[PDB]
Amino acid sequence: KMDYDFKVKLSSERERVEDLFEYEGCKVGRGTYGHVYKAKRKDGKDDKDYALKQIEGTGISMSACREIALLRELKHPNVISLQKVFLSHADRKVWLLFDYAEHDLWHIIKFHRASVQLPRGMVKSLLYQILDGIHYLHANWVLHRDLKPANILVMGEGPERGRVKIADMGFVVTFWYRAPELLLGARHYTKAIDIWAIGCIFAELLTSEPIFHCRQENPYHHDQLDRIFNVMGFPADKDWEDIKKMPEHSTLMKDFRRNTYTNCSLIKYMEKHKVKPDSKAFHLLQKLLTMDPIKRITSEQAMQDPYFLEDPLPTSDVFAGCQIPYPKREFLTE
Amino acid sequence: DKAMAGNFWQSSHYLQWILDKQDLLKERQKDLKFLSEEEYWKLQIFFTNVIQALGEHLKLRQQVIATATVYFKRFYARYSLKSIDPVLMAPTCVFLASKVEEFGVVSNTRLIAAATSVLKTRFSYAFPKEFPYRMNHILECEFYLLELMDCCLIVYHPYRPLLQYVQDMGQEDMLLPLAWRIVNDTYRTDLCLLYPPFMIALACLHVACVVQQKDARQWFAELSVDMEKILEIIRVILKLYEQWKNFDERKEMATILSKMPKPKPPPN
Ligand SMILES: Cc1ccc(-n2nc(C(C)(C)C)cc2NC(=O)NCCCCCO)cc1
Repeated sequence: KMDYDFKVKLSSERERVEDLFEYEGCKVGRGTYGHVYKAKRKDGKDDKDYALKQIEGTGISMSACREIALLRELKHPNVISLQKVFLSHADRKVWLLFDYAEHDLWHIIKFHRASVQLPRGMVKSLLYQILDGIHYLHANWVLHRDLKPANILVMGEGPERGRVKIADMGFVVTFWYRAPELLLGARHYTKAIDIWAIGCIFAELLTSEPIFHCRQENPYHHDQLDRIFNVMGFPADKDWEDIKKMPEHSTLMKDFRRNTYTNCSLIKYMEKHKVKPDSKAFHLLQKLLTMDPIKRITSEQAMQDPYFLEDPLPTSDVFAGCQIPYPKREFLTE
Repeated sequence: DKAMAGNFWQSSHYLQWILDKQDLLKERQKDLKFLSEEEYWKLQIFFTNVIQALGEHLKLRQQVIATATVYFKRFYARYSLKSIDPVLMAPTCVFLASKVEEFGVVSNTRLIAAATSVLKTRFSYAFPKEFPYRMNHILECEFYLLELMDCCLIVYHPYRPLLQYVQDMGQEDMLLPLAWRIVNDTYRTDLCLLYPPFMIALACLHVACVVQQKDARQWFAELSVDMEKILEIIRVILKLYEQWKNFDERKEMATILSKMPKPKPPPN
């Protein structure tokens, strides 16, 4: 029982995604969260690109509900922004309109790793903007829970050239950005967990390879911990007193010996990749990559590090007026 | 703490869903051809009670029931009662709010049995016929509800600021129980559409102080707030208890529900 004049009125006024946007054969991302298209407006008021996401599933799932709920409230230059929500009544599909970001750190790092490492002005500007976006989210009690290069988008040409946008693209799963407490069975996500991942991204931006890279092997992941201990060393009791309280601590003790990693340290790792241990960059990295989560600095504290007062200062445009050498997004077809 | 806790002043609640009283009353004139002003507020009370009982049967926290109650009000603030049957809208609001507040998806059999079981046992004086809607009607109605609300799902309520104010007073054990029920009672009115949650909280705390005869004049005077707006809210709360006294819900509601404007069906 629904009034007819009400139904037809809304149906008449309702904007359908297919009527407003051109997107057939322009798919740029596919994954666990659904499909992403590069879209143009049919009624040509602008020639700007748009990211158009079709949510995987139908109706209003917990995933759709959570995405809509949050992004409808969030507003920050360094966080990806939702423009419109389209509810298709025919098929019960949910479409989301976002800003189109041409680049991201996954593709940017891969480009430089194919050589020419990343410019140092660019690394500082990237880290500052990432820290700025996460500080805003953490201030609003929003945790990311999956920070990695693929989720750090960067805008291409246009009015926001080179601005970082934090996103959550989904999924091909790696534990390279997962803090040790999660690997030892920590039950809950935390602000600290996000910071560790930012520390991993910063190490990767400096050296071009993932700091805790691991071959493809429950919460306990032995090989991923072994890699962290090869780089960082095995933690002393003094360095992390509450490691005992971790559910997997007894398994850690069964499988590992501290002796094994006696000549391992973050200093020794970063020296091999030509990053000086007395640089302000390294001293910042060390504070992000601290094993004990209560001994990691916060995003606000990281933003105030003297690193960002050293020459050169970070820029809004991460590319700093230089020609963007990185290629545009190729379309998918399946 | 909860997501977006300290963001009310940049929130969609504040920027879009704090309405002007005169626009609310202008849009209401459609329904006032059929119902009187009195009968219209009696319906507001009735459906507030229905959503409370649905929430209790499903064993959801008061925060979820409040969010669902706000969704319902927001809907009929803009549209007529004839547009969608409020017997369908009420359980749809609980279903949606339960997702937003992250308690989960209530199952199909469980939501429909709740609607059915609540109308039969707790509202048979108003509803002789059994709950006629199945889950496909809920899923459809959920799409219409999400559109009108402009996908504004996060809602701030007075319970959080009230709890902070009574802690500052250091009178948590004395005043909180009564002030809490008065905040529940405000959802029988339009106040959540017209005033920010912290202002409603102060007004409820004020009435609790008067009722329990605890002097807080100096505490209230020390606040930097528009005290004239707090008095507006108090008058509505005091008026609400006189409405309550004189309203026999169980004798009147069957006649009032039948006076609601009826949907136009398709031509066929
Ligand atoms: C289920 C779900 C999935 C994703 C999100 N979620 N969460 C965020 C943060 C604000 C936390 C960064 C961004 C998103 N979603 C997205 O960023 N979706 C894709 C944006 C496409 C832009 C391409 O130019 C939220 C909920």
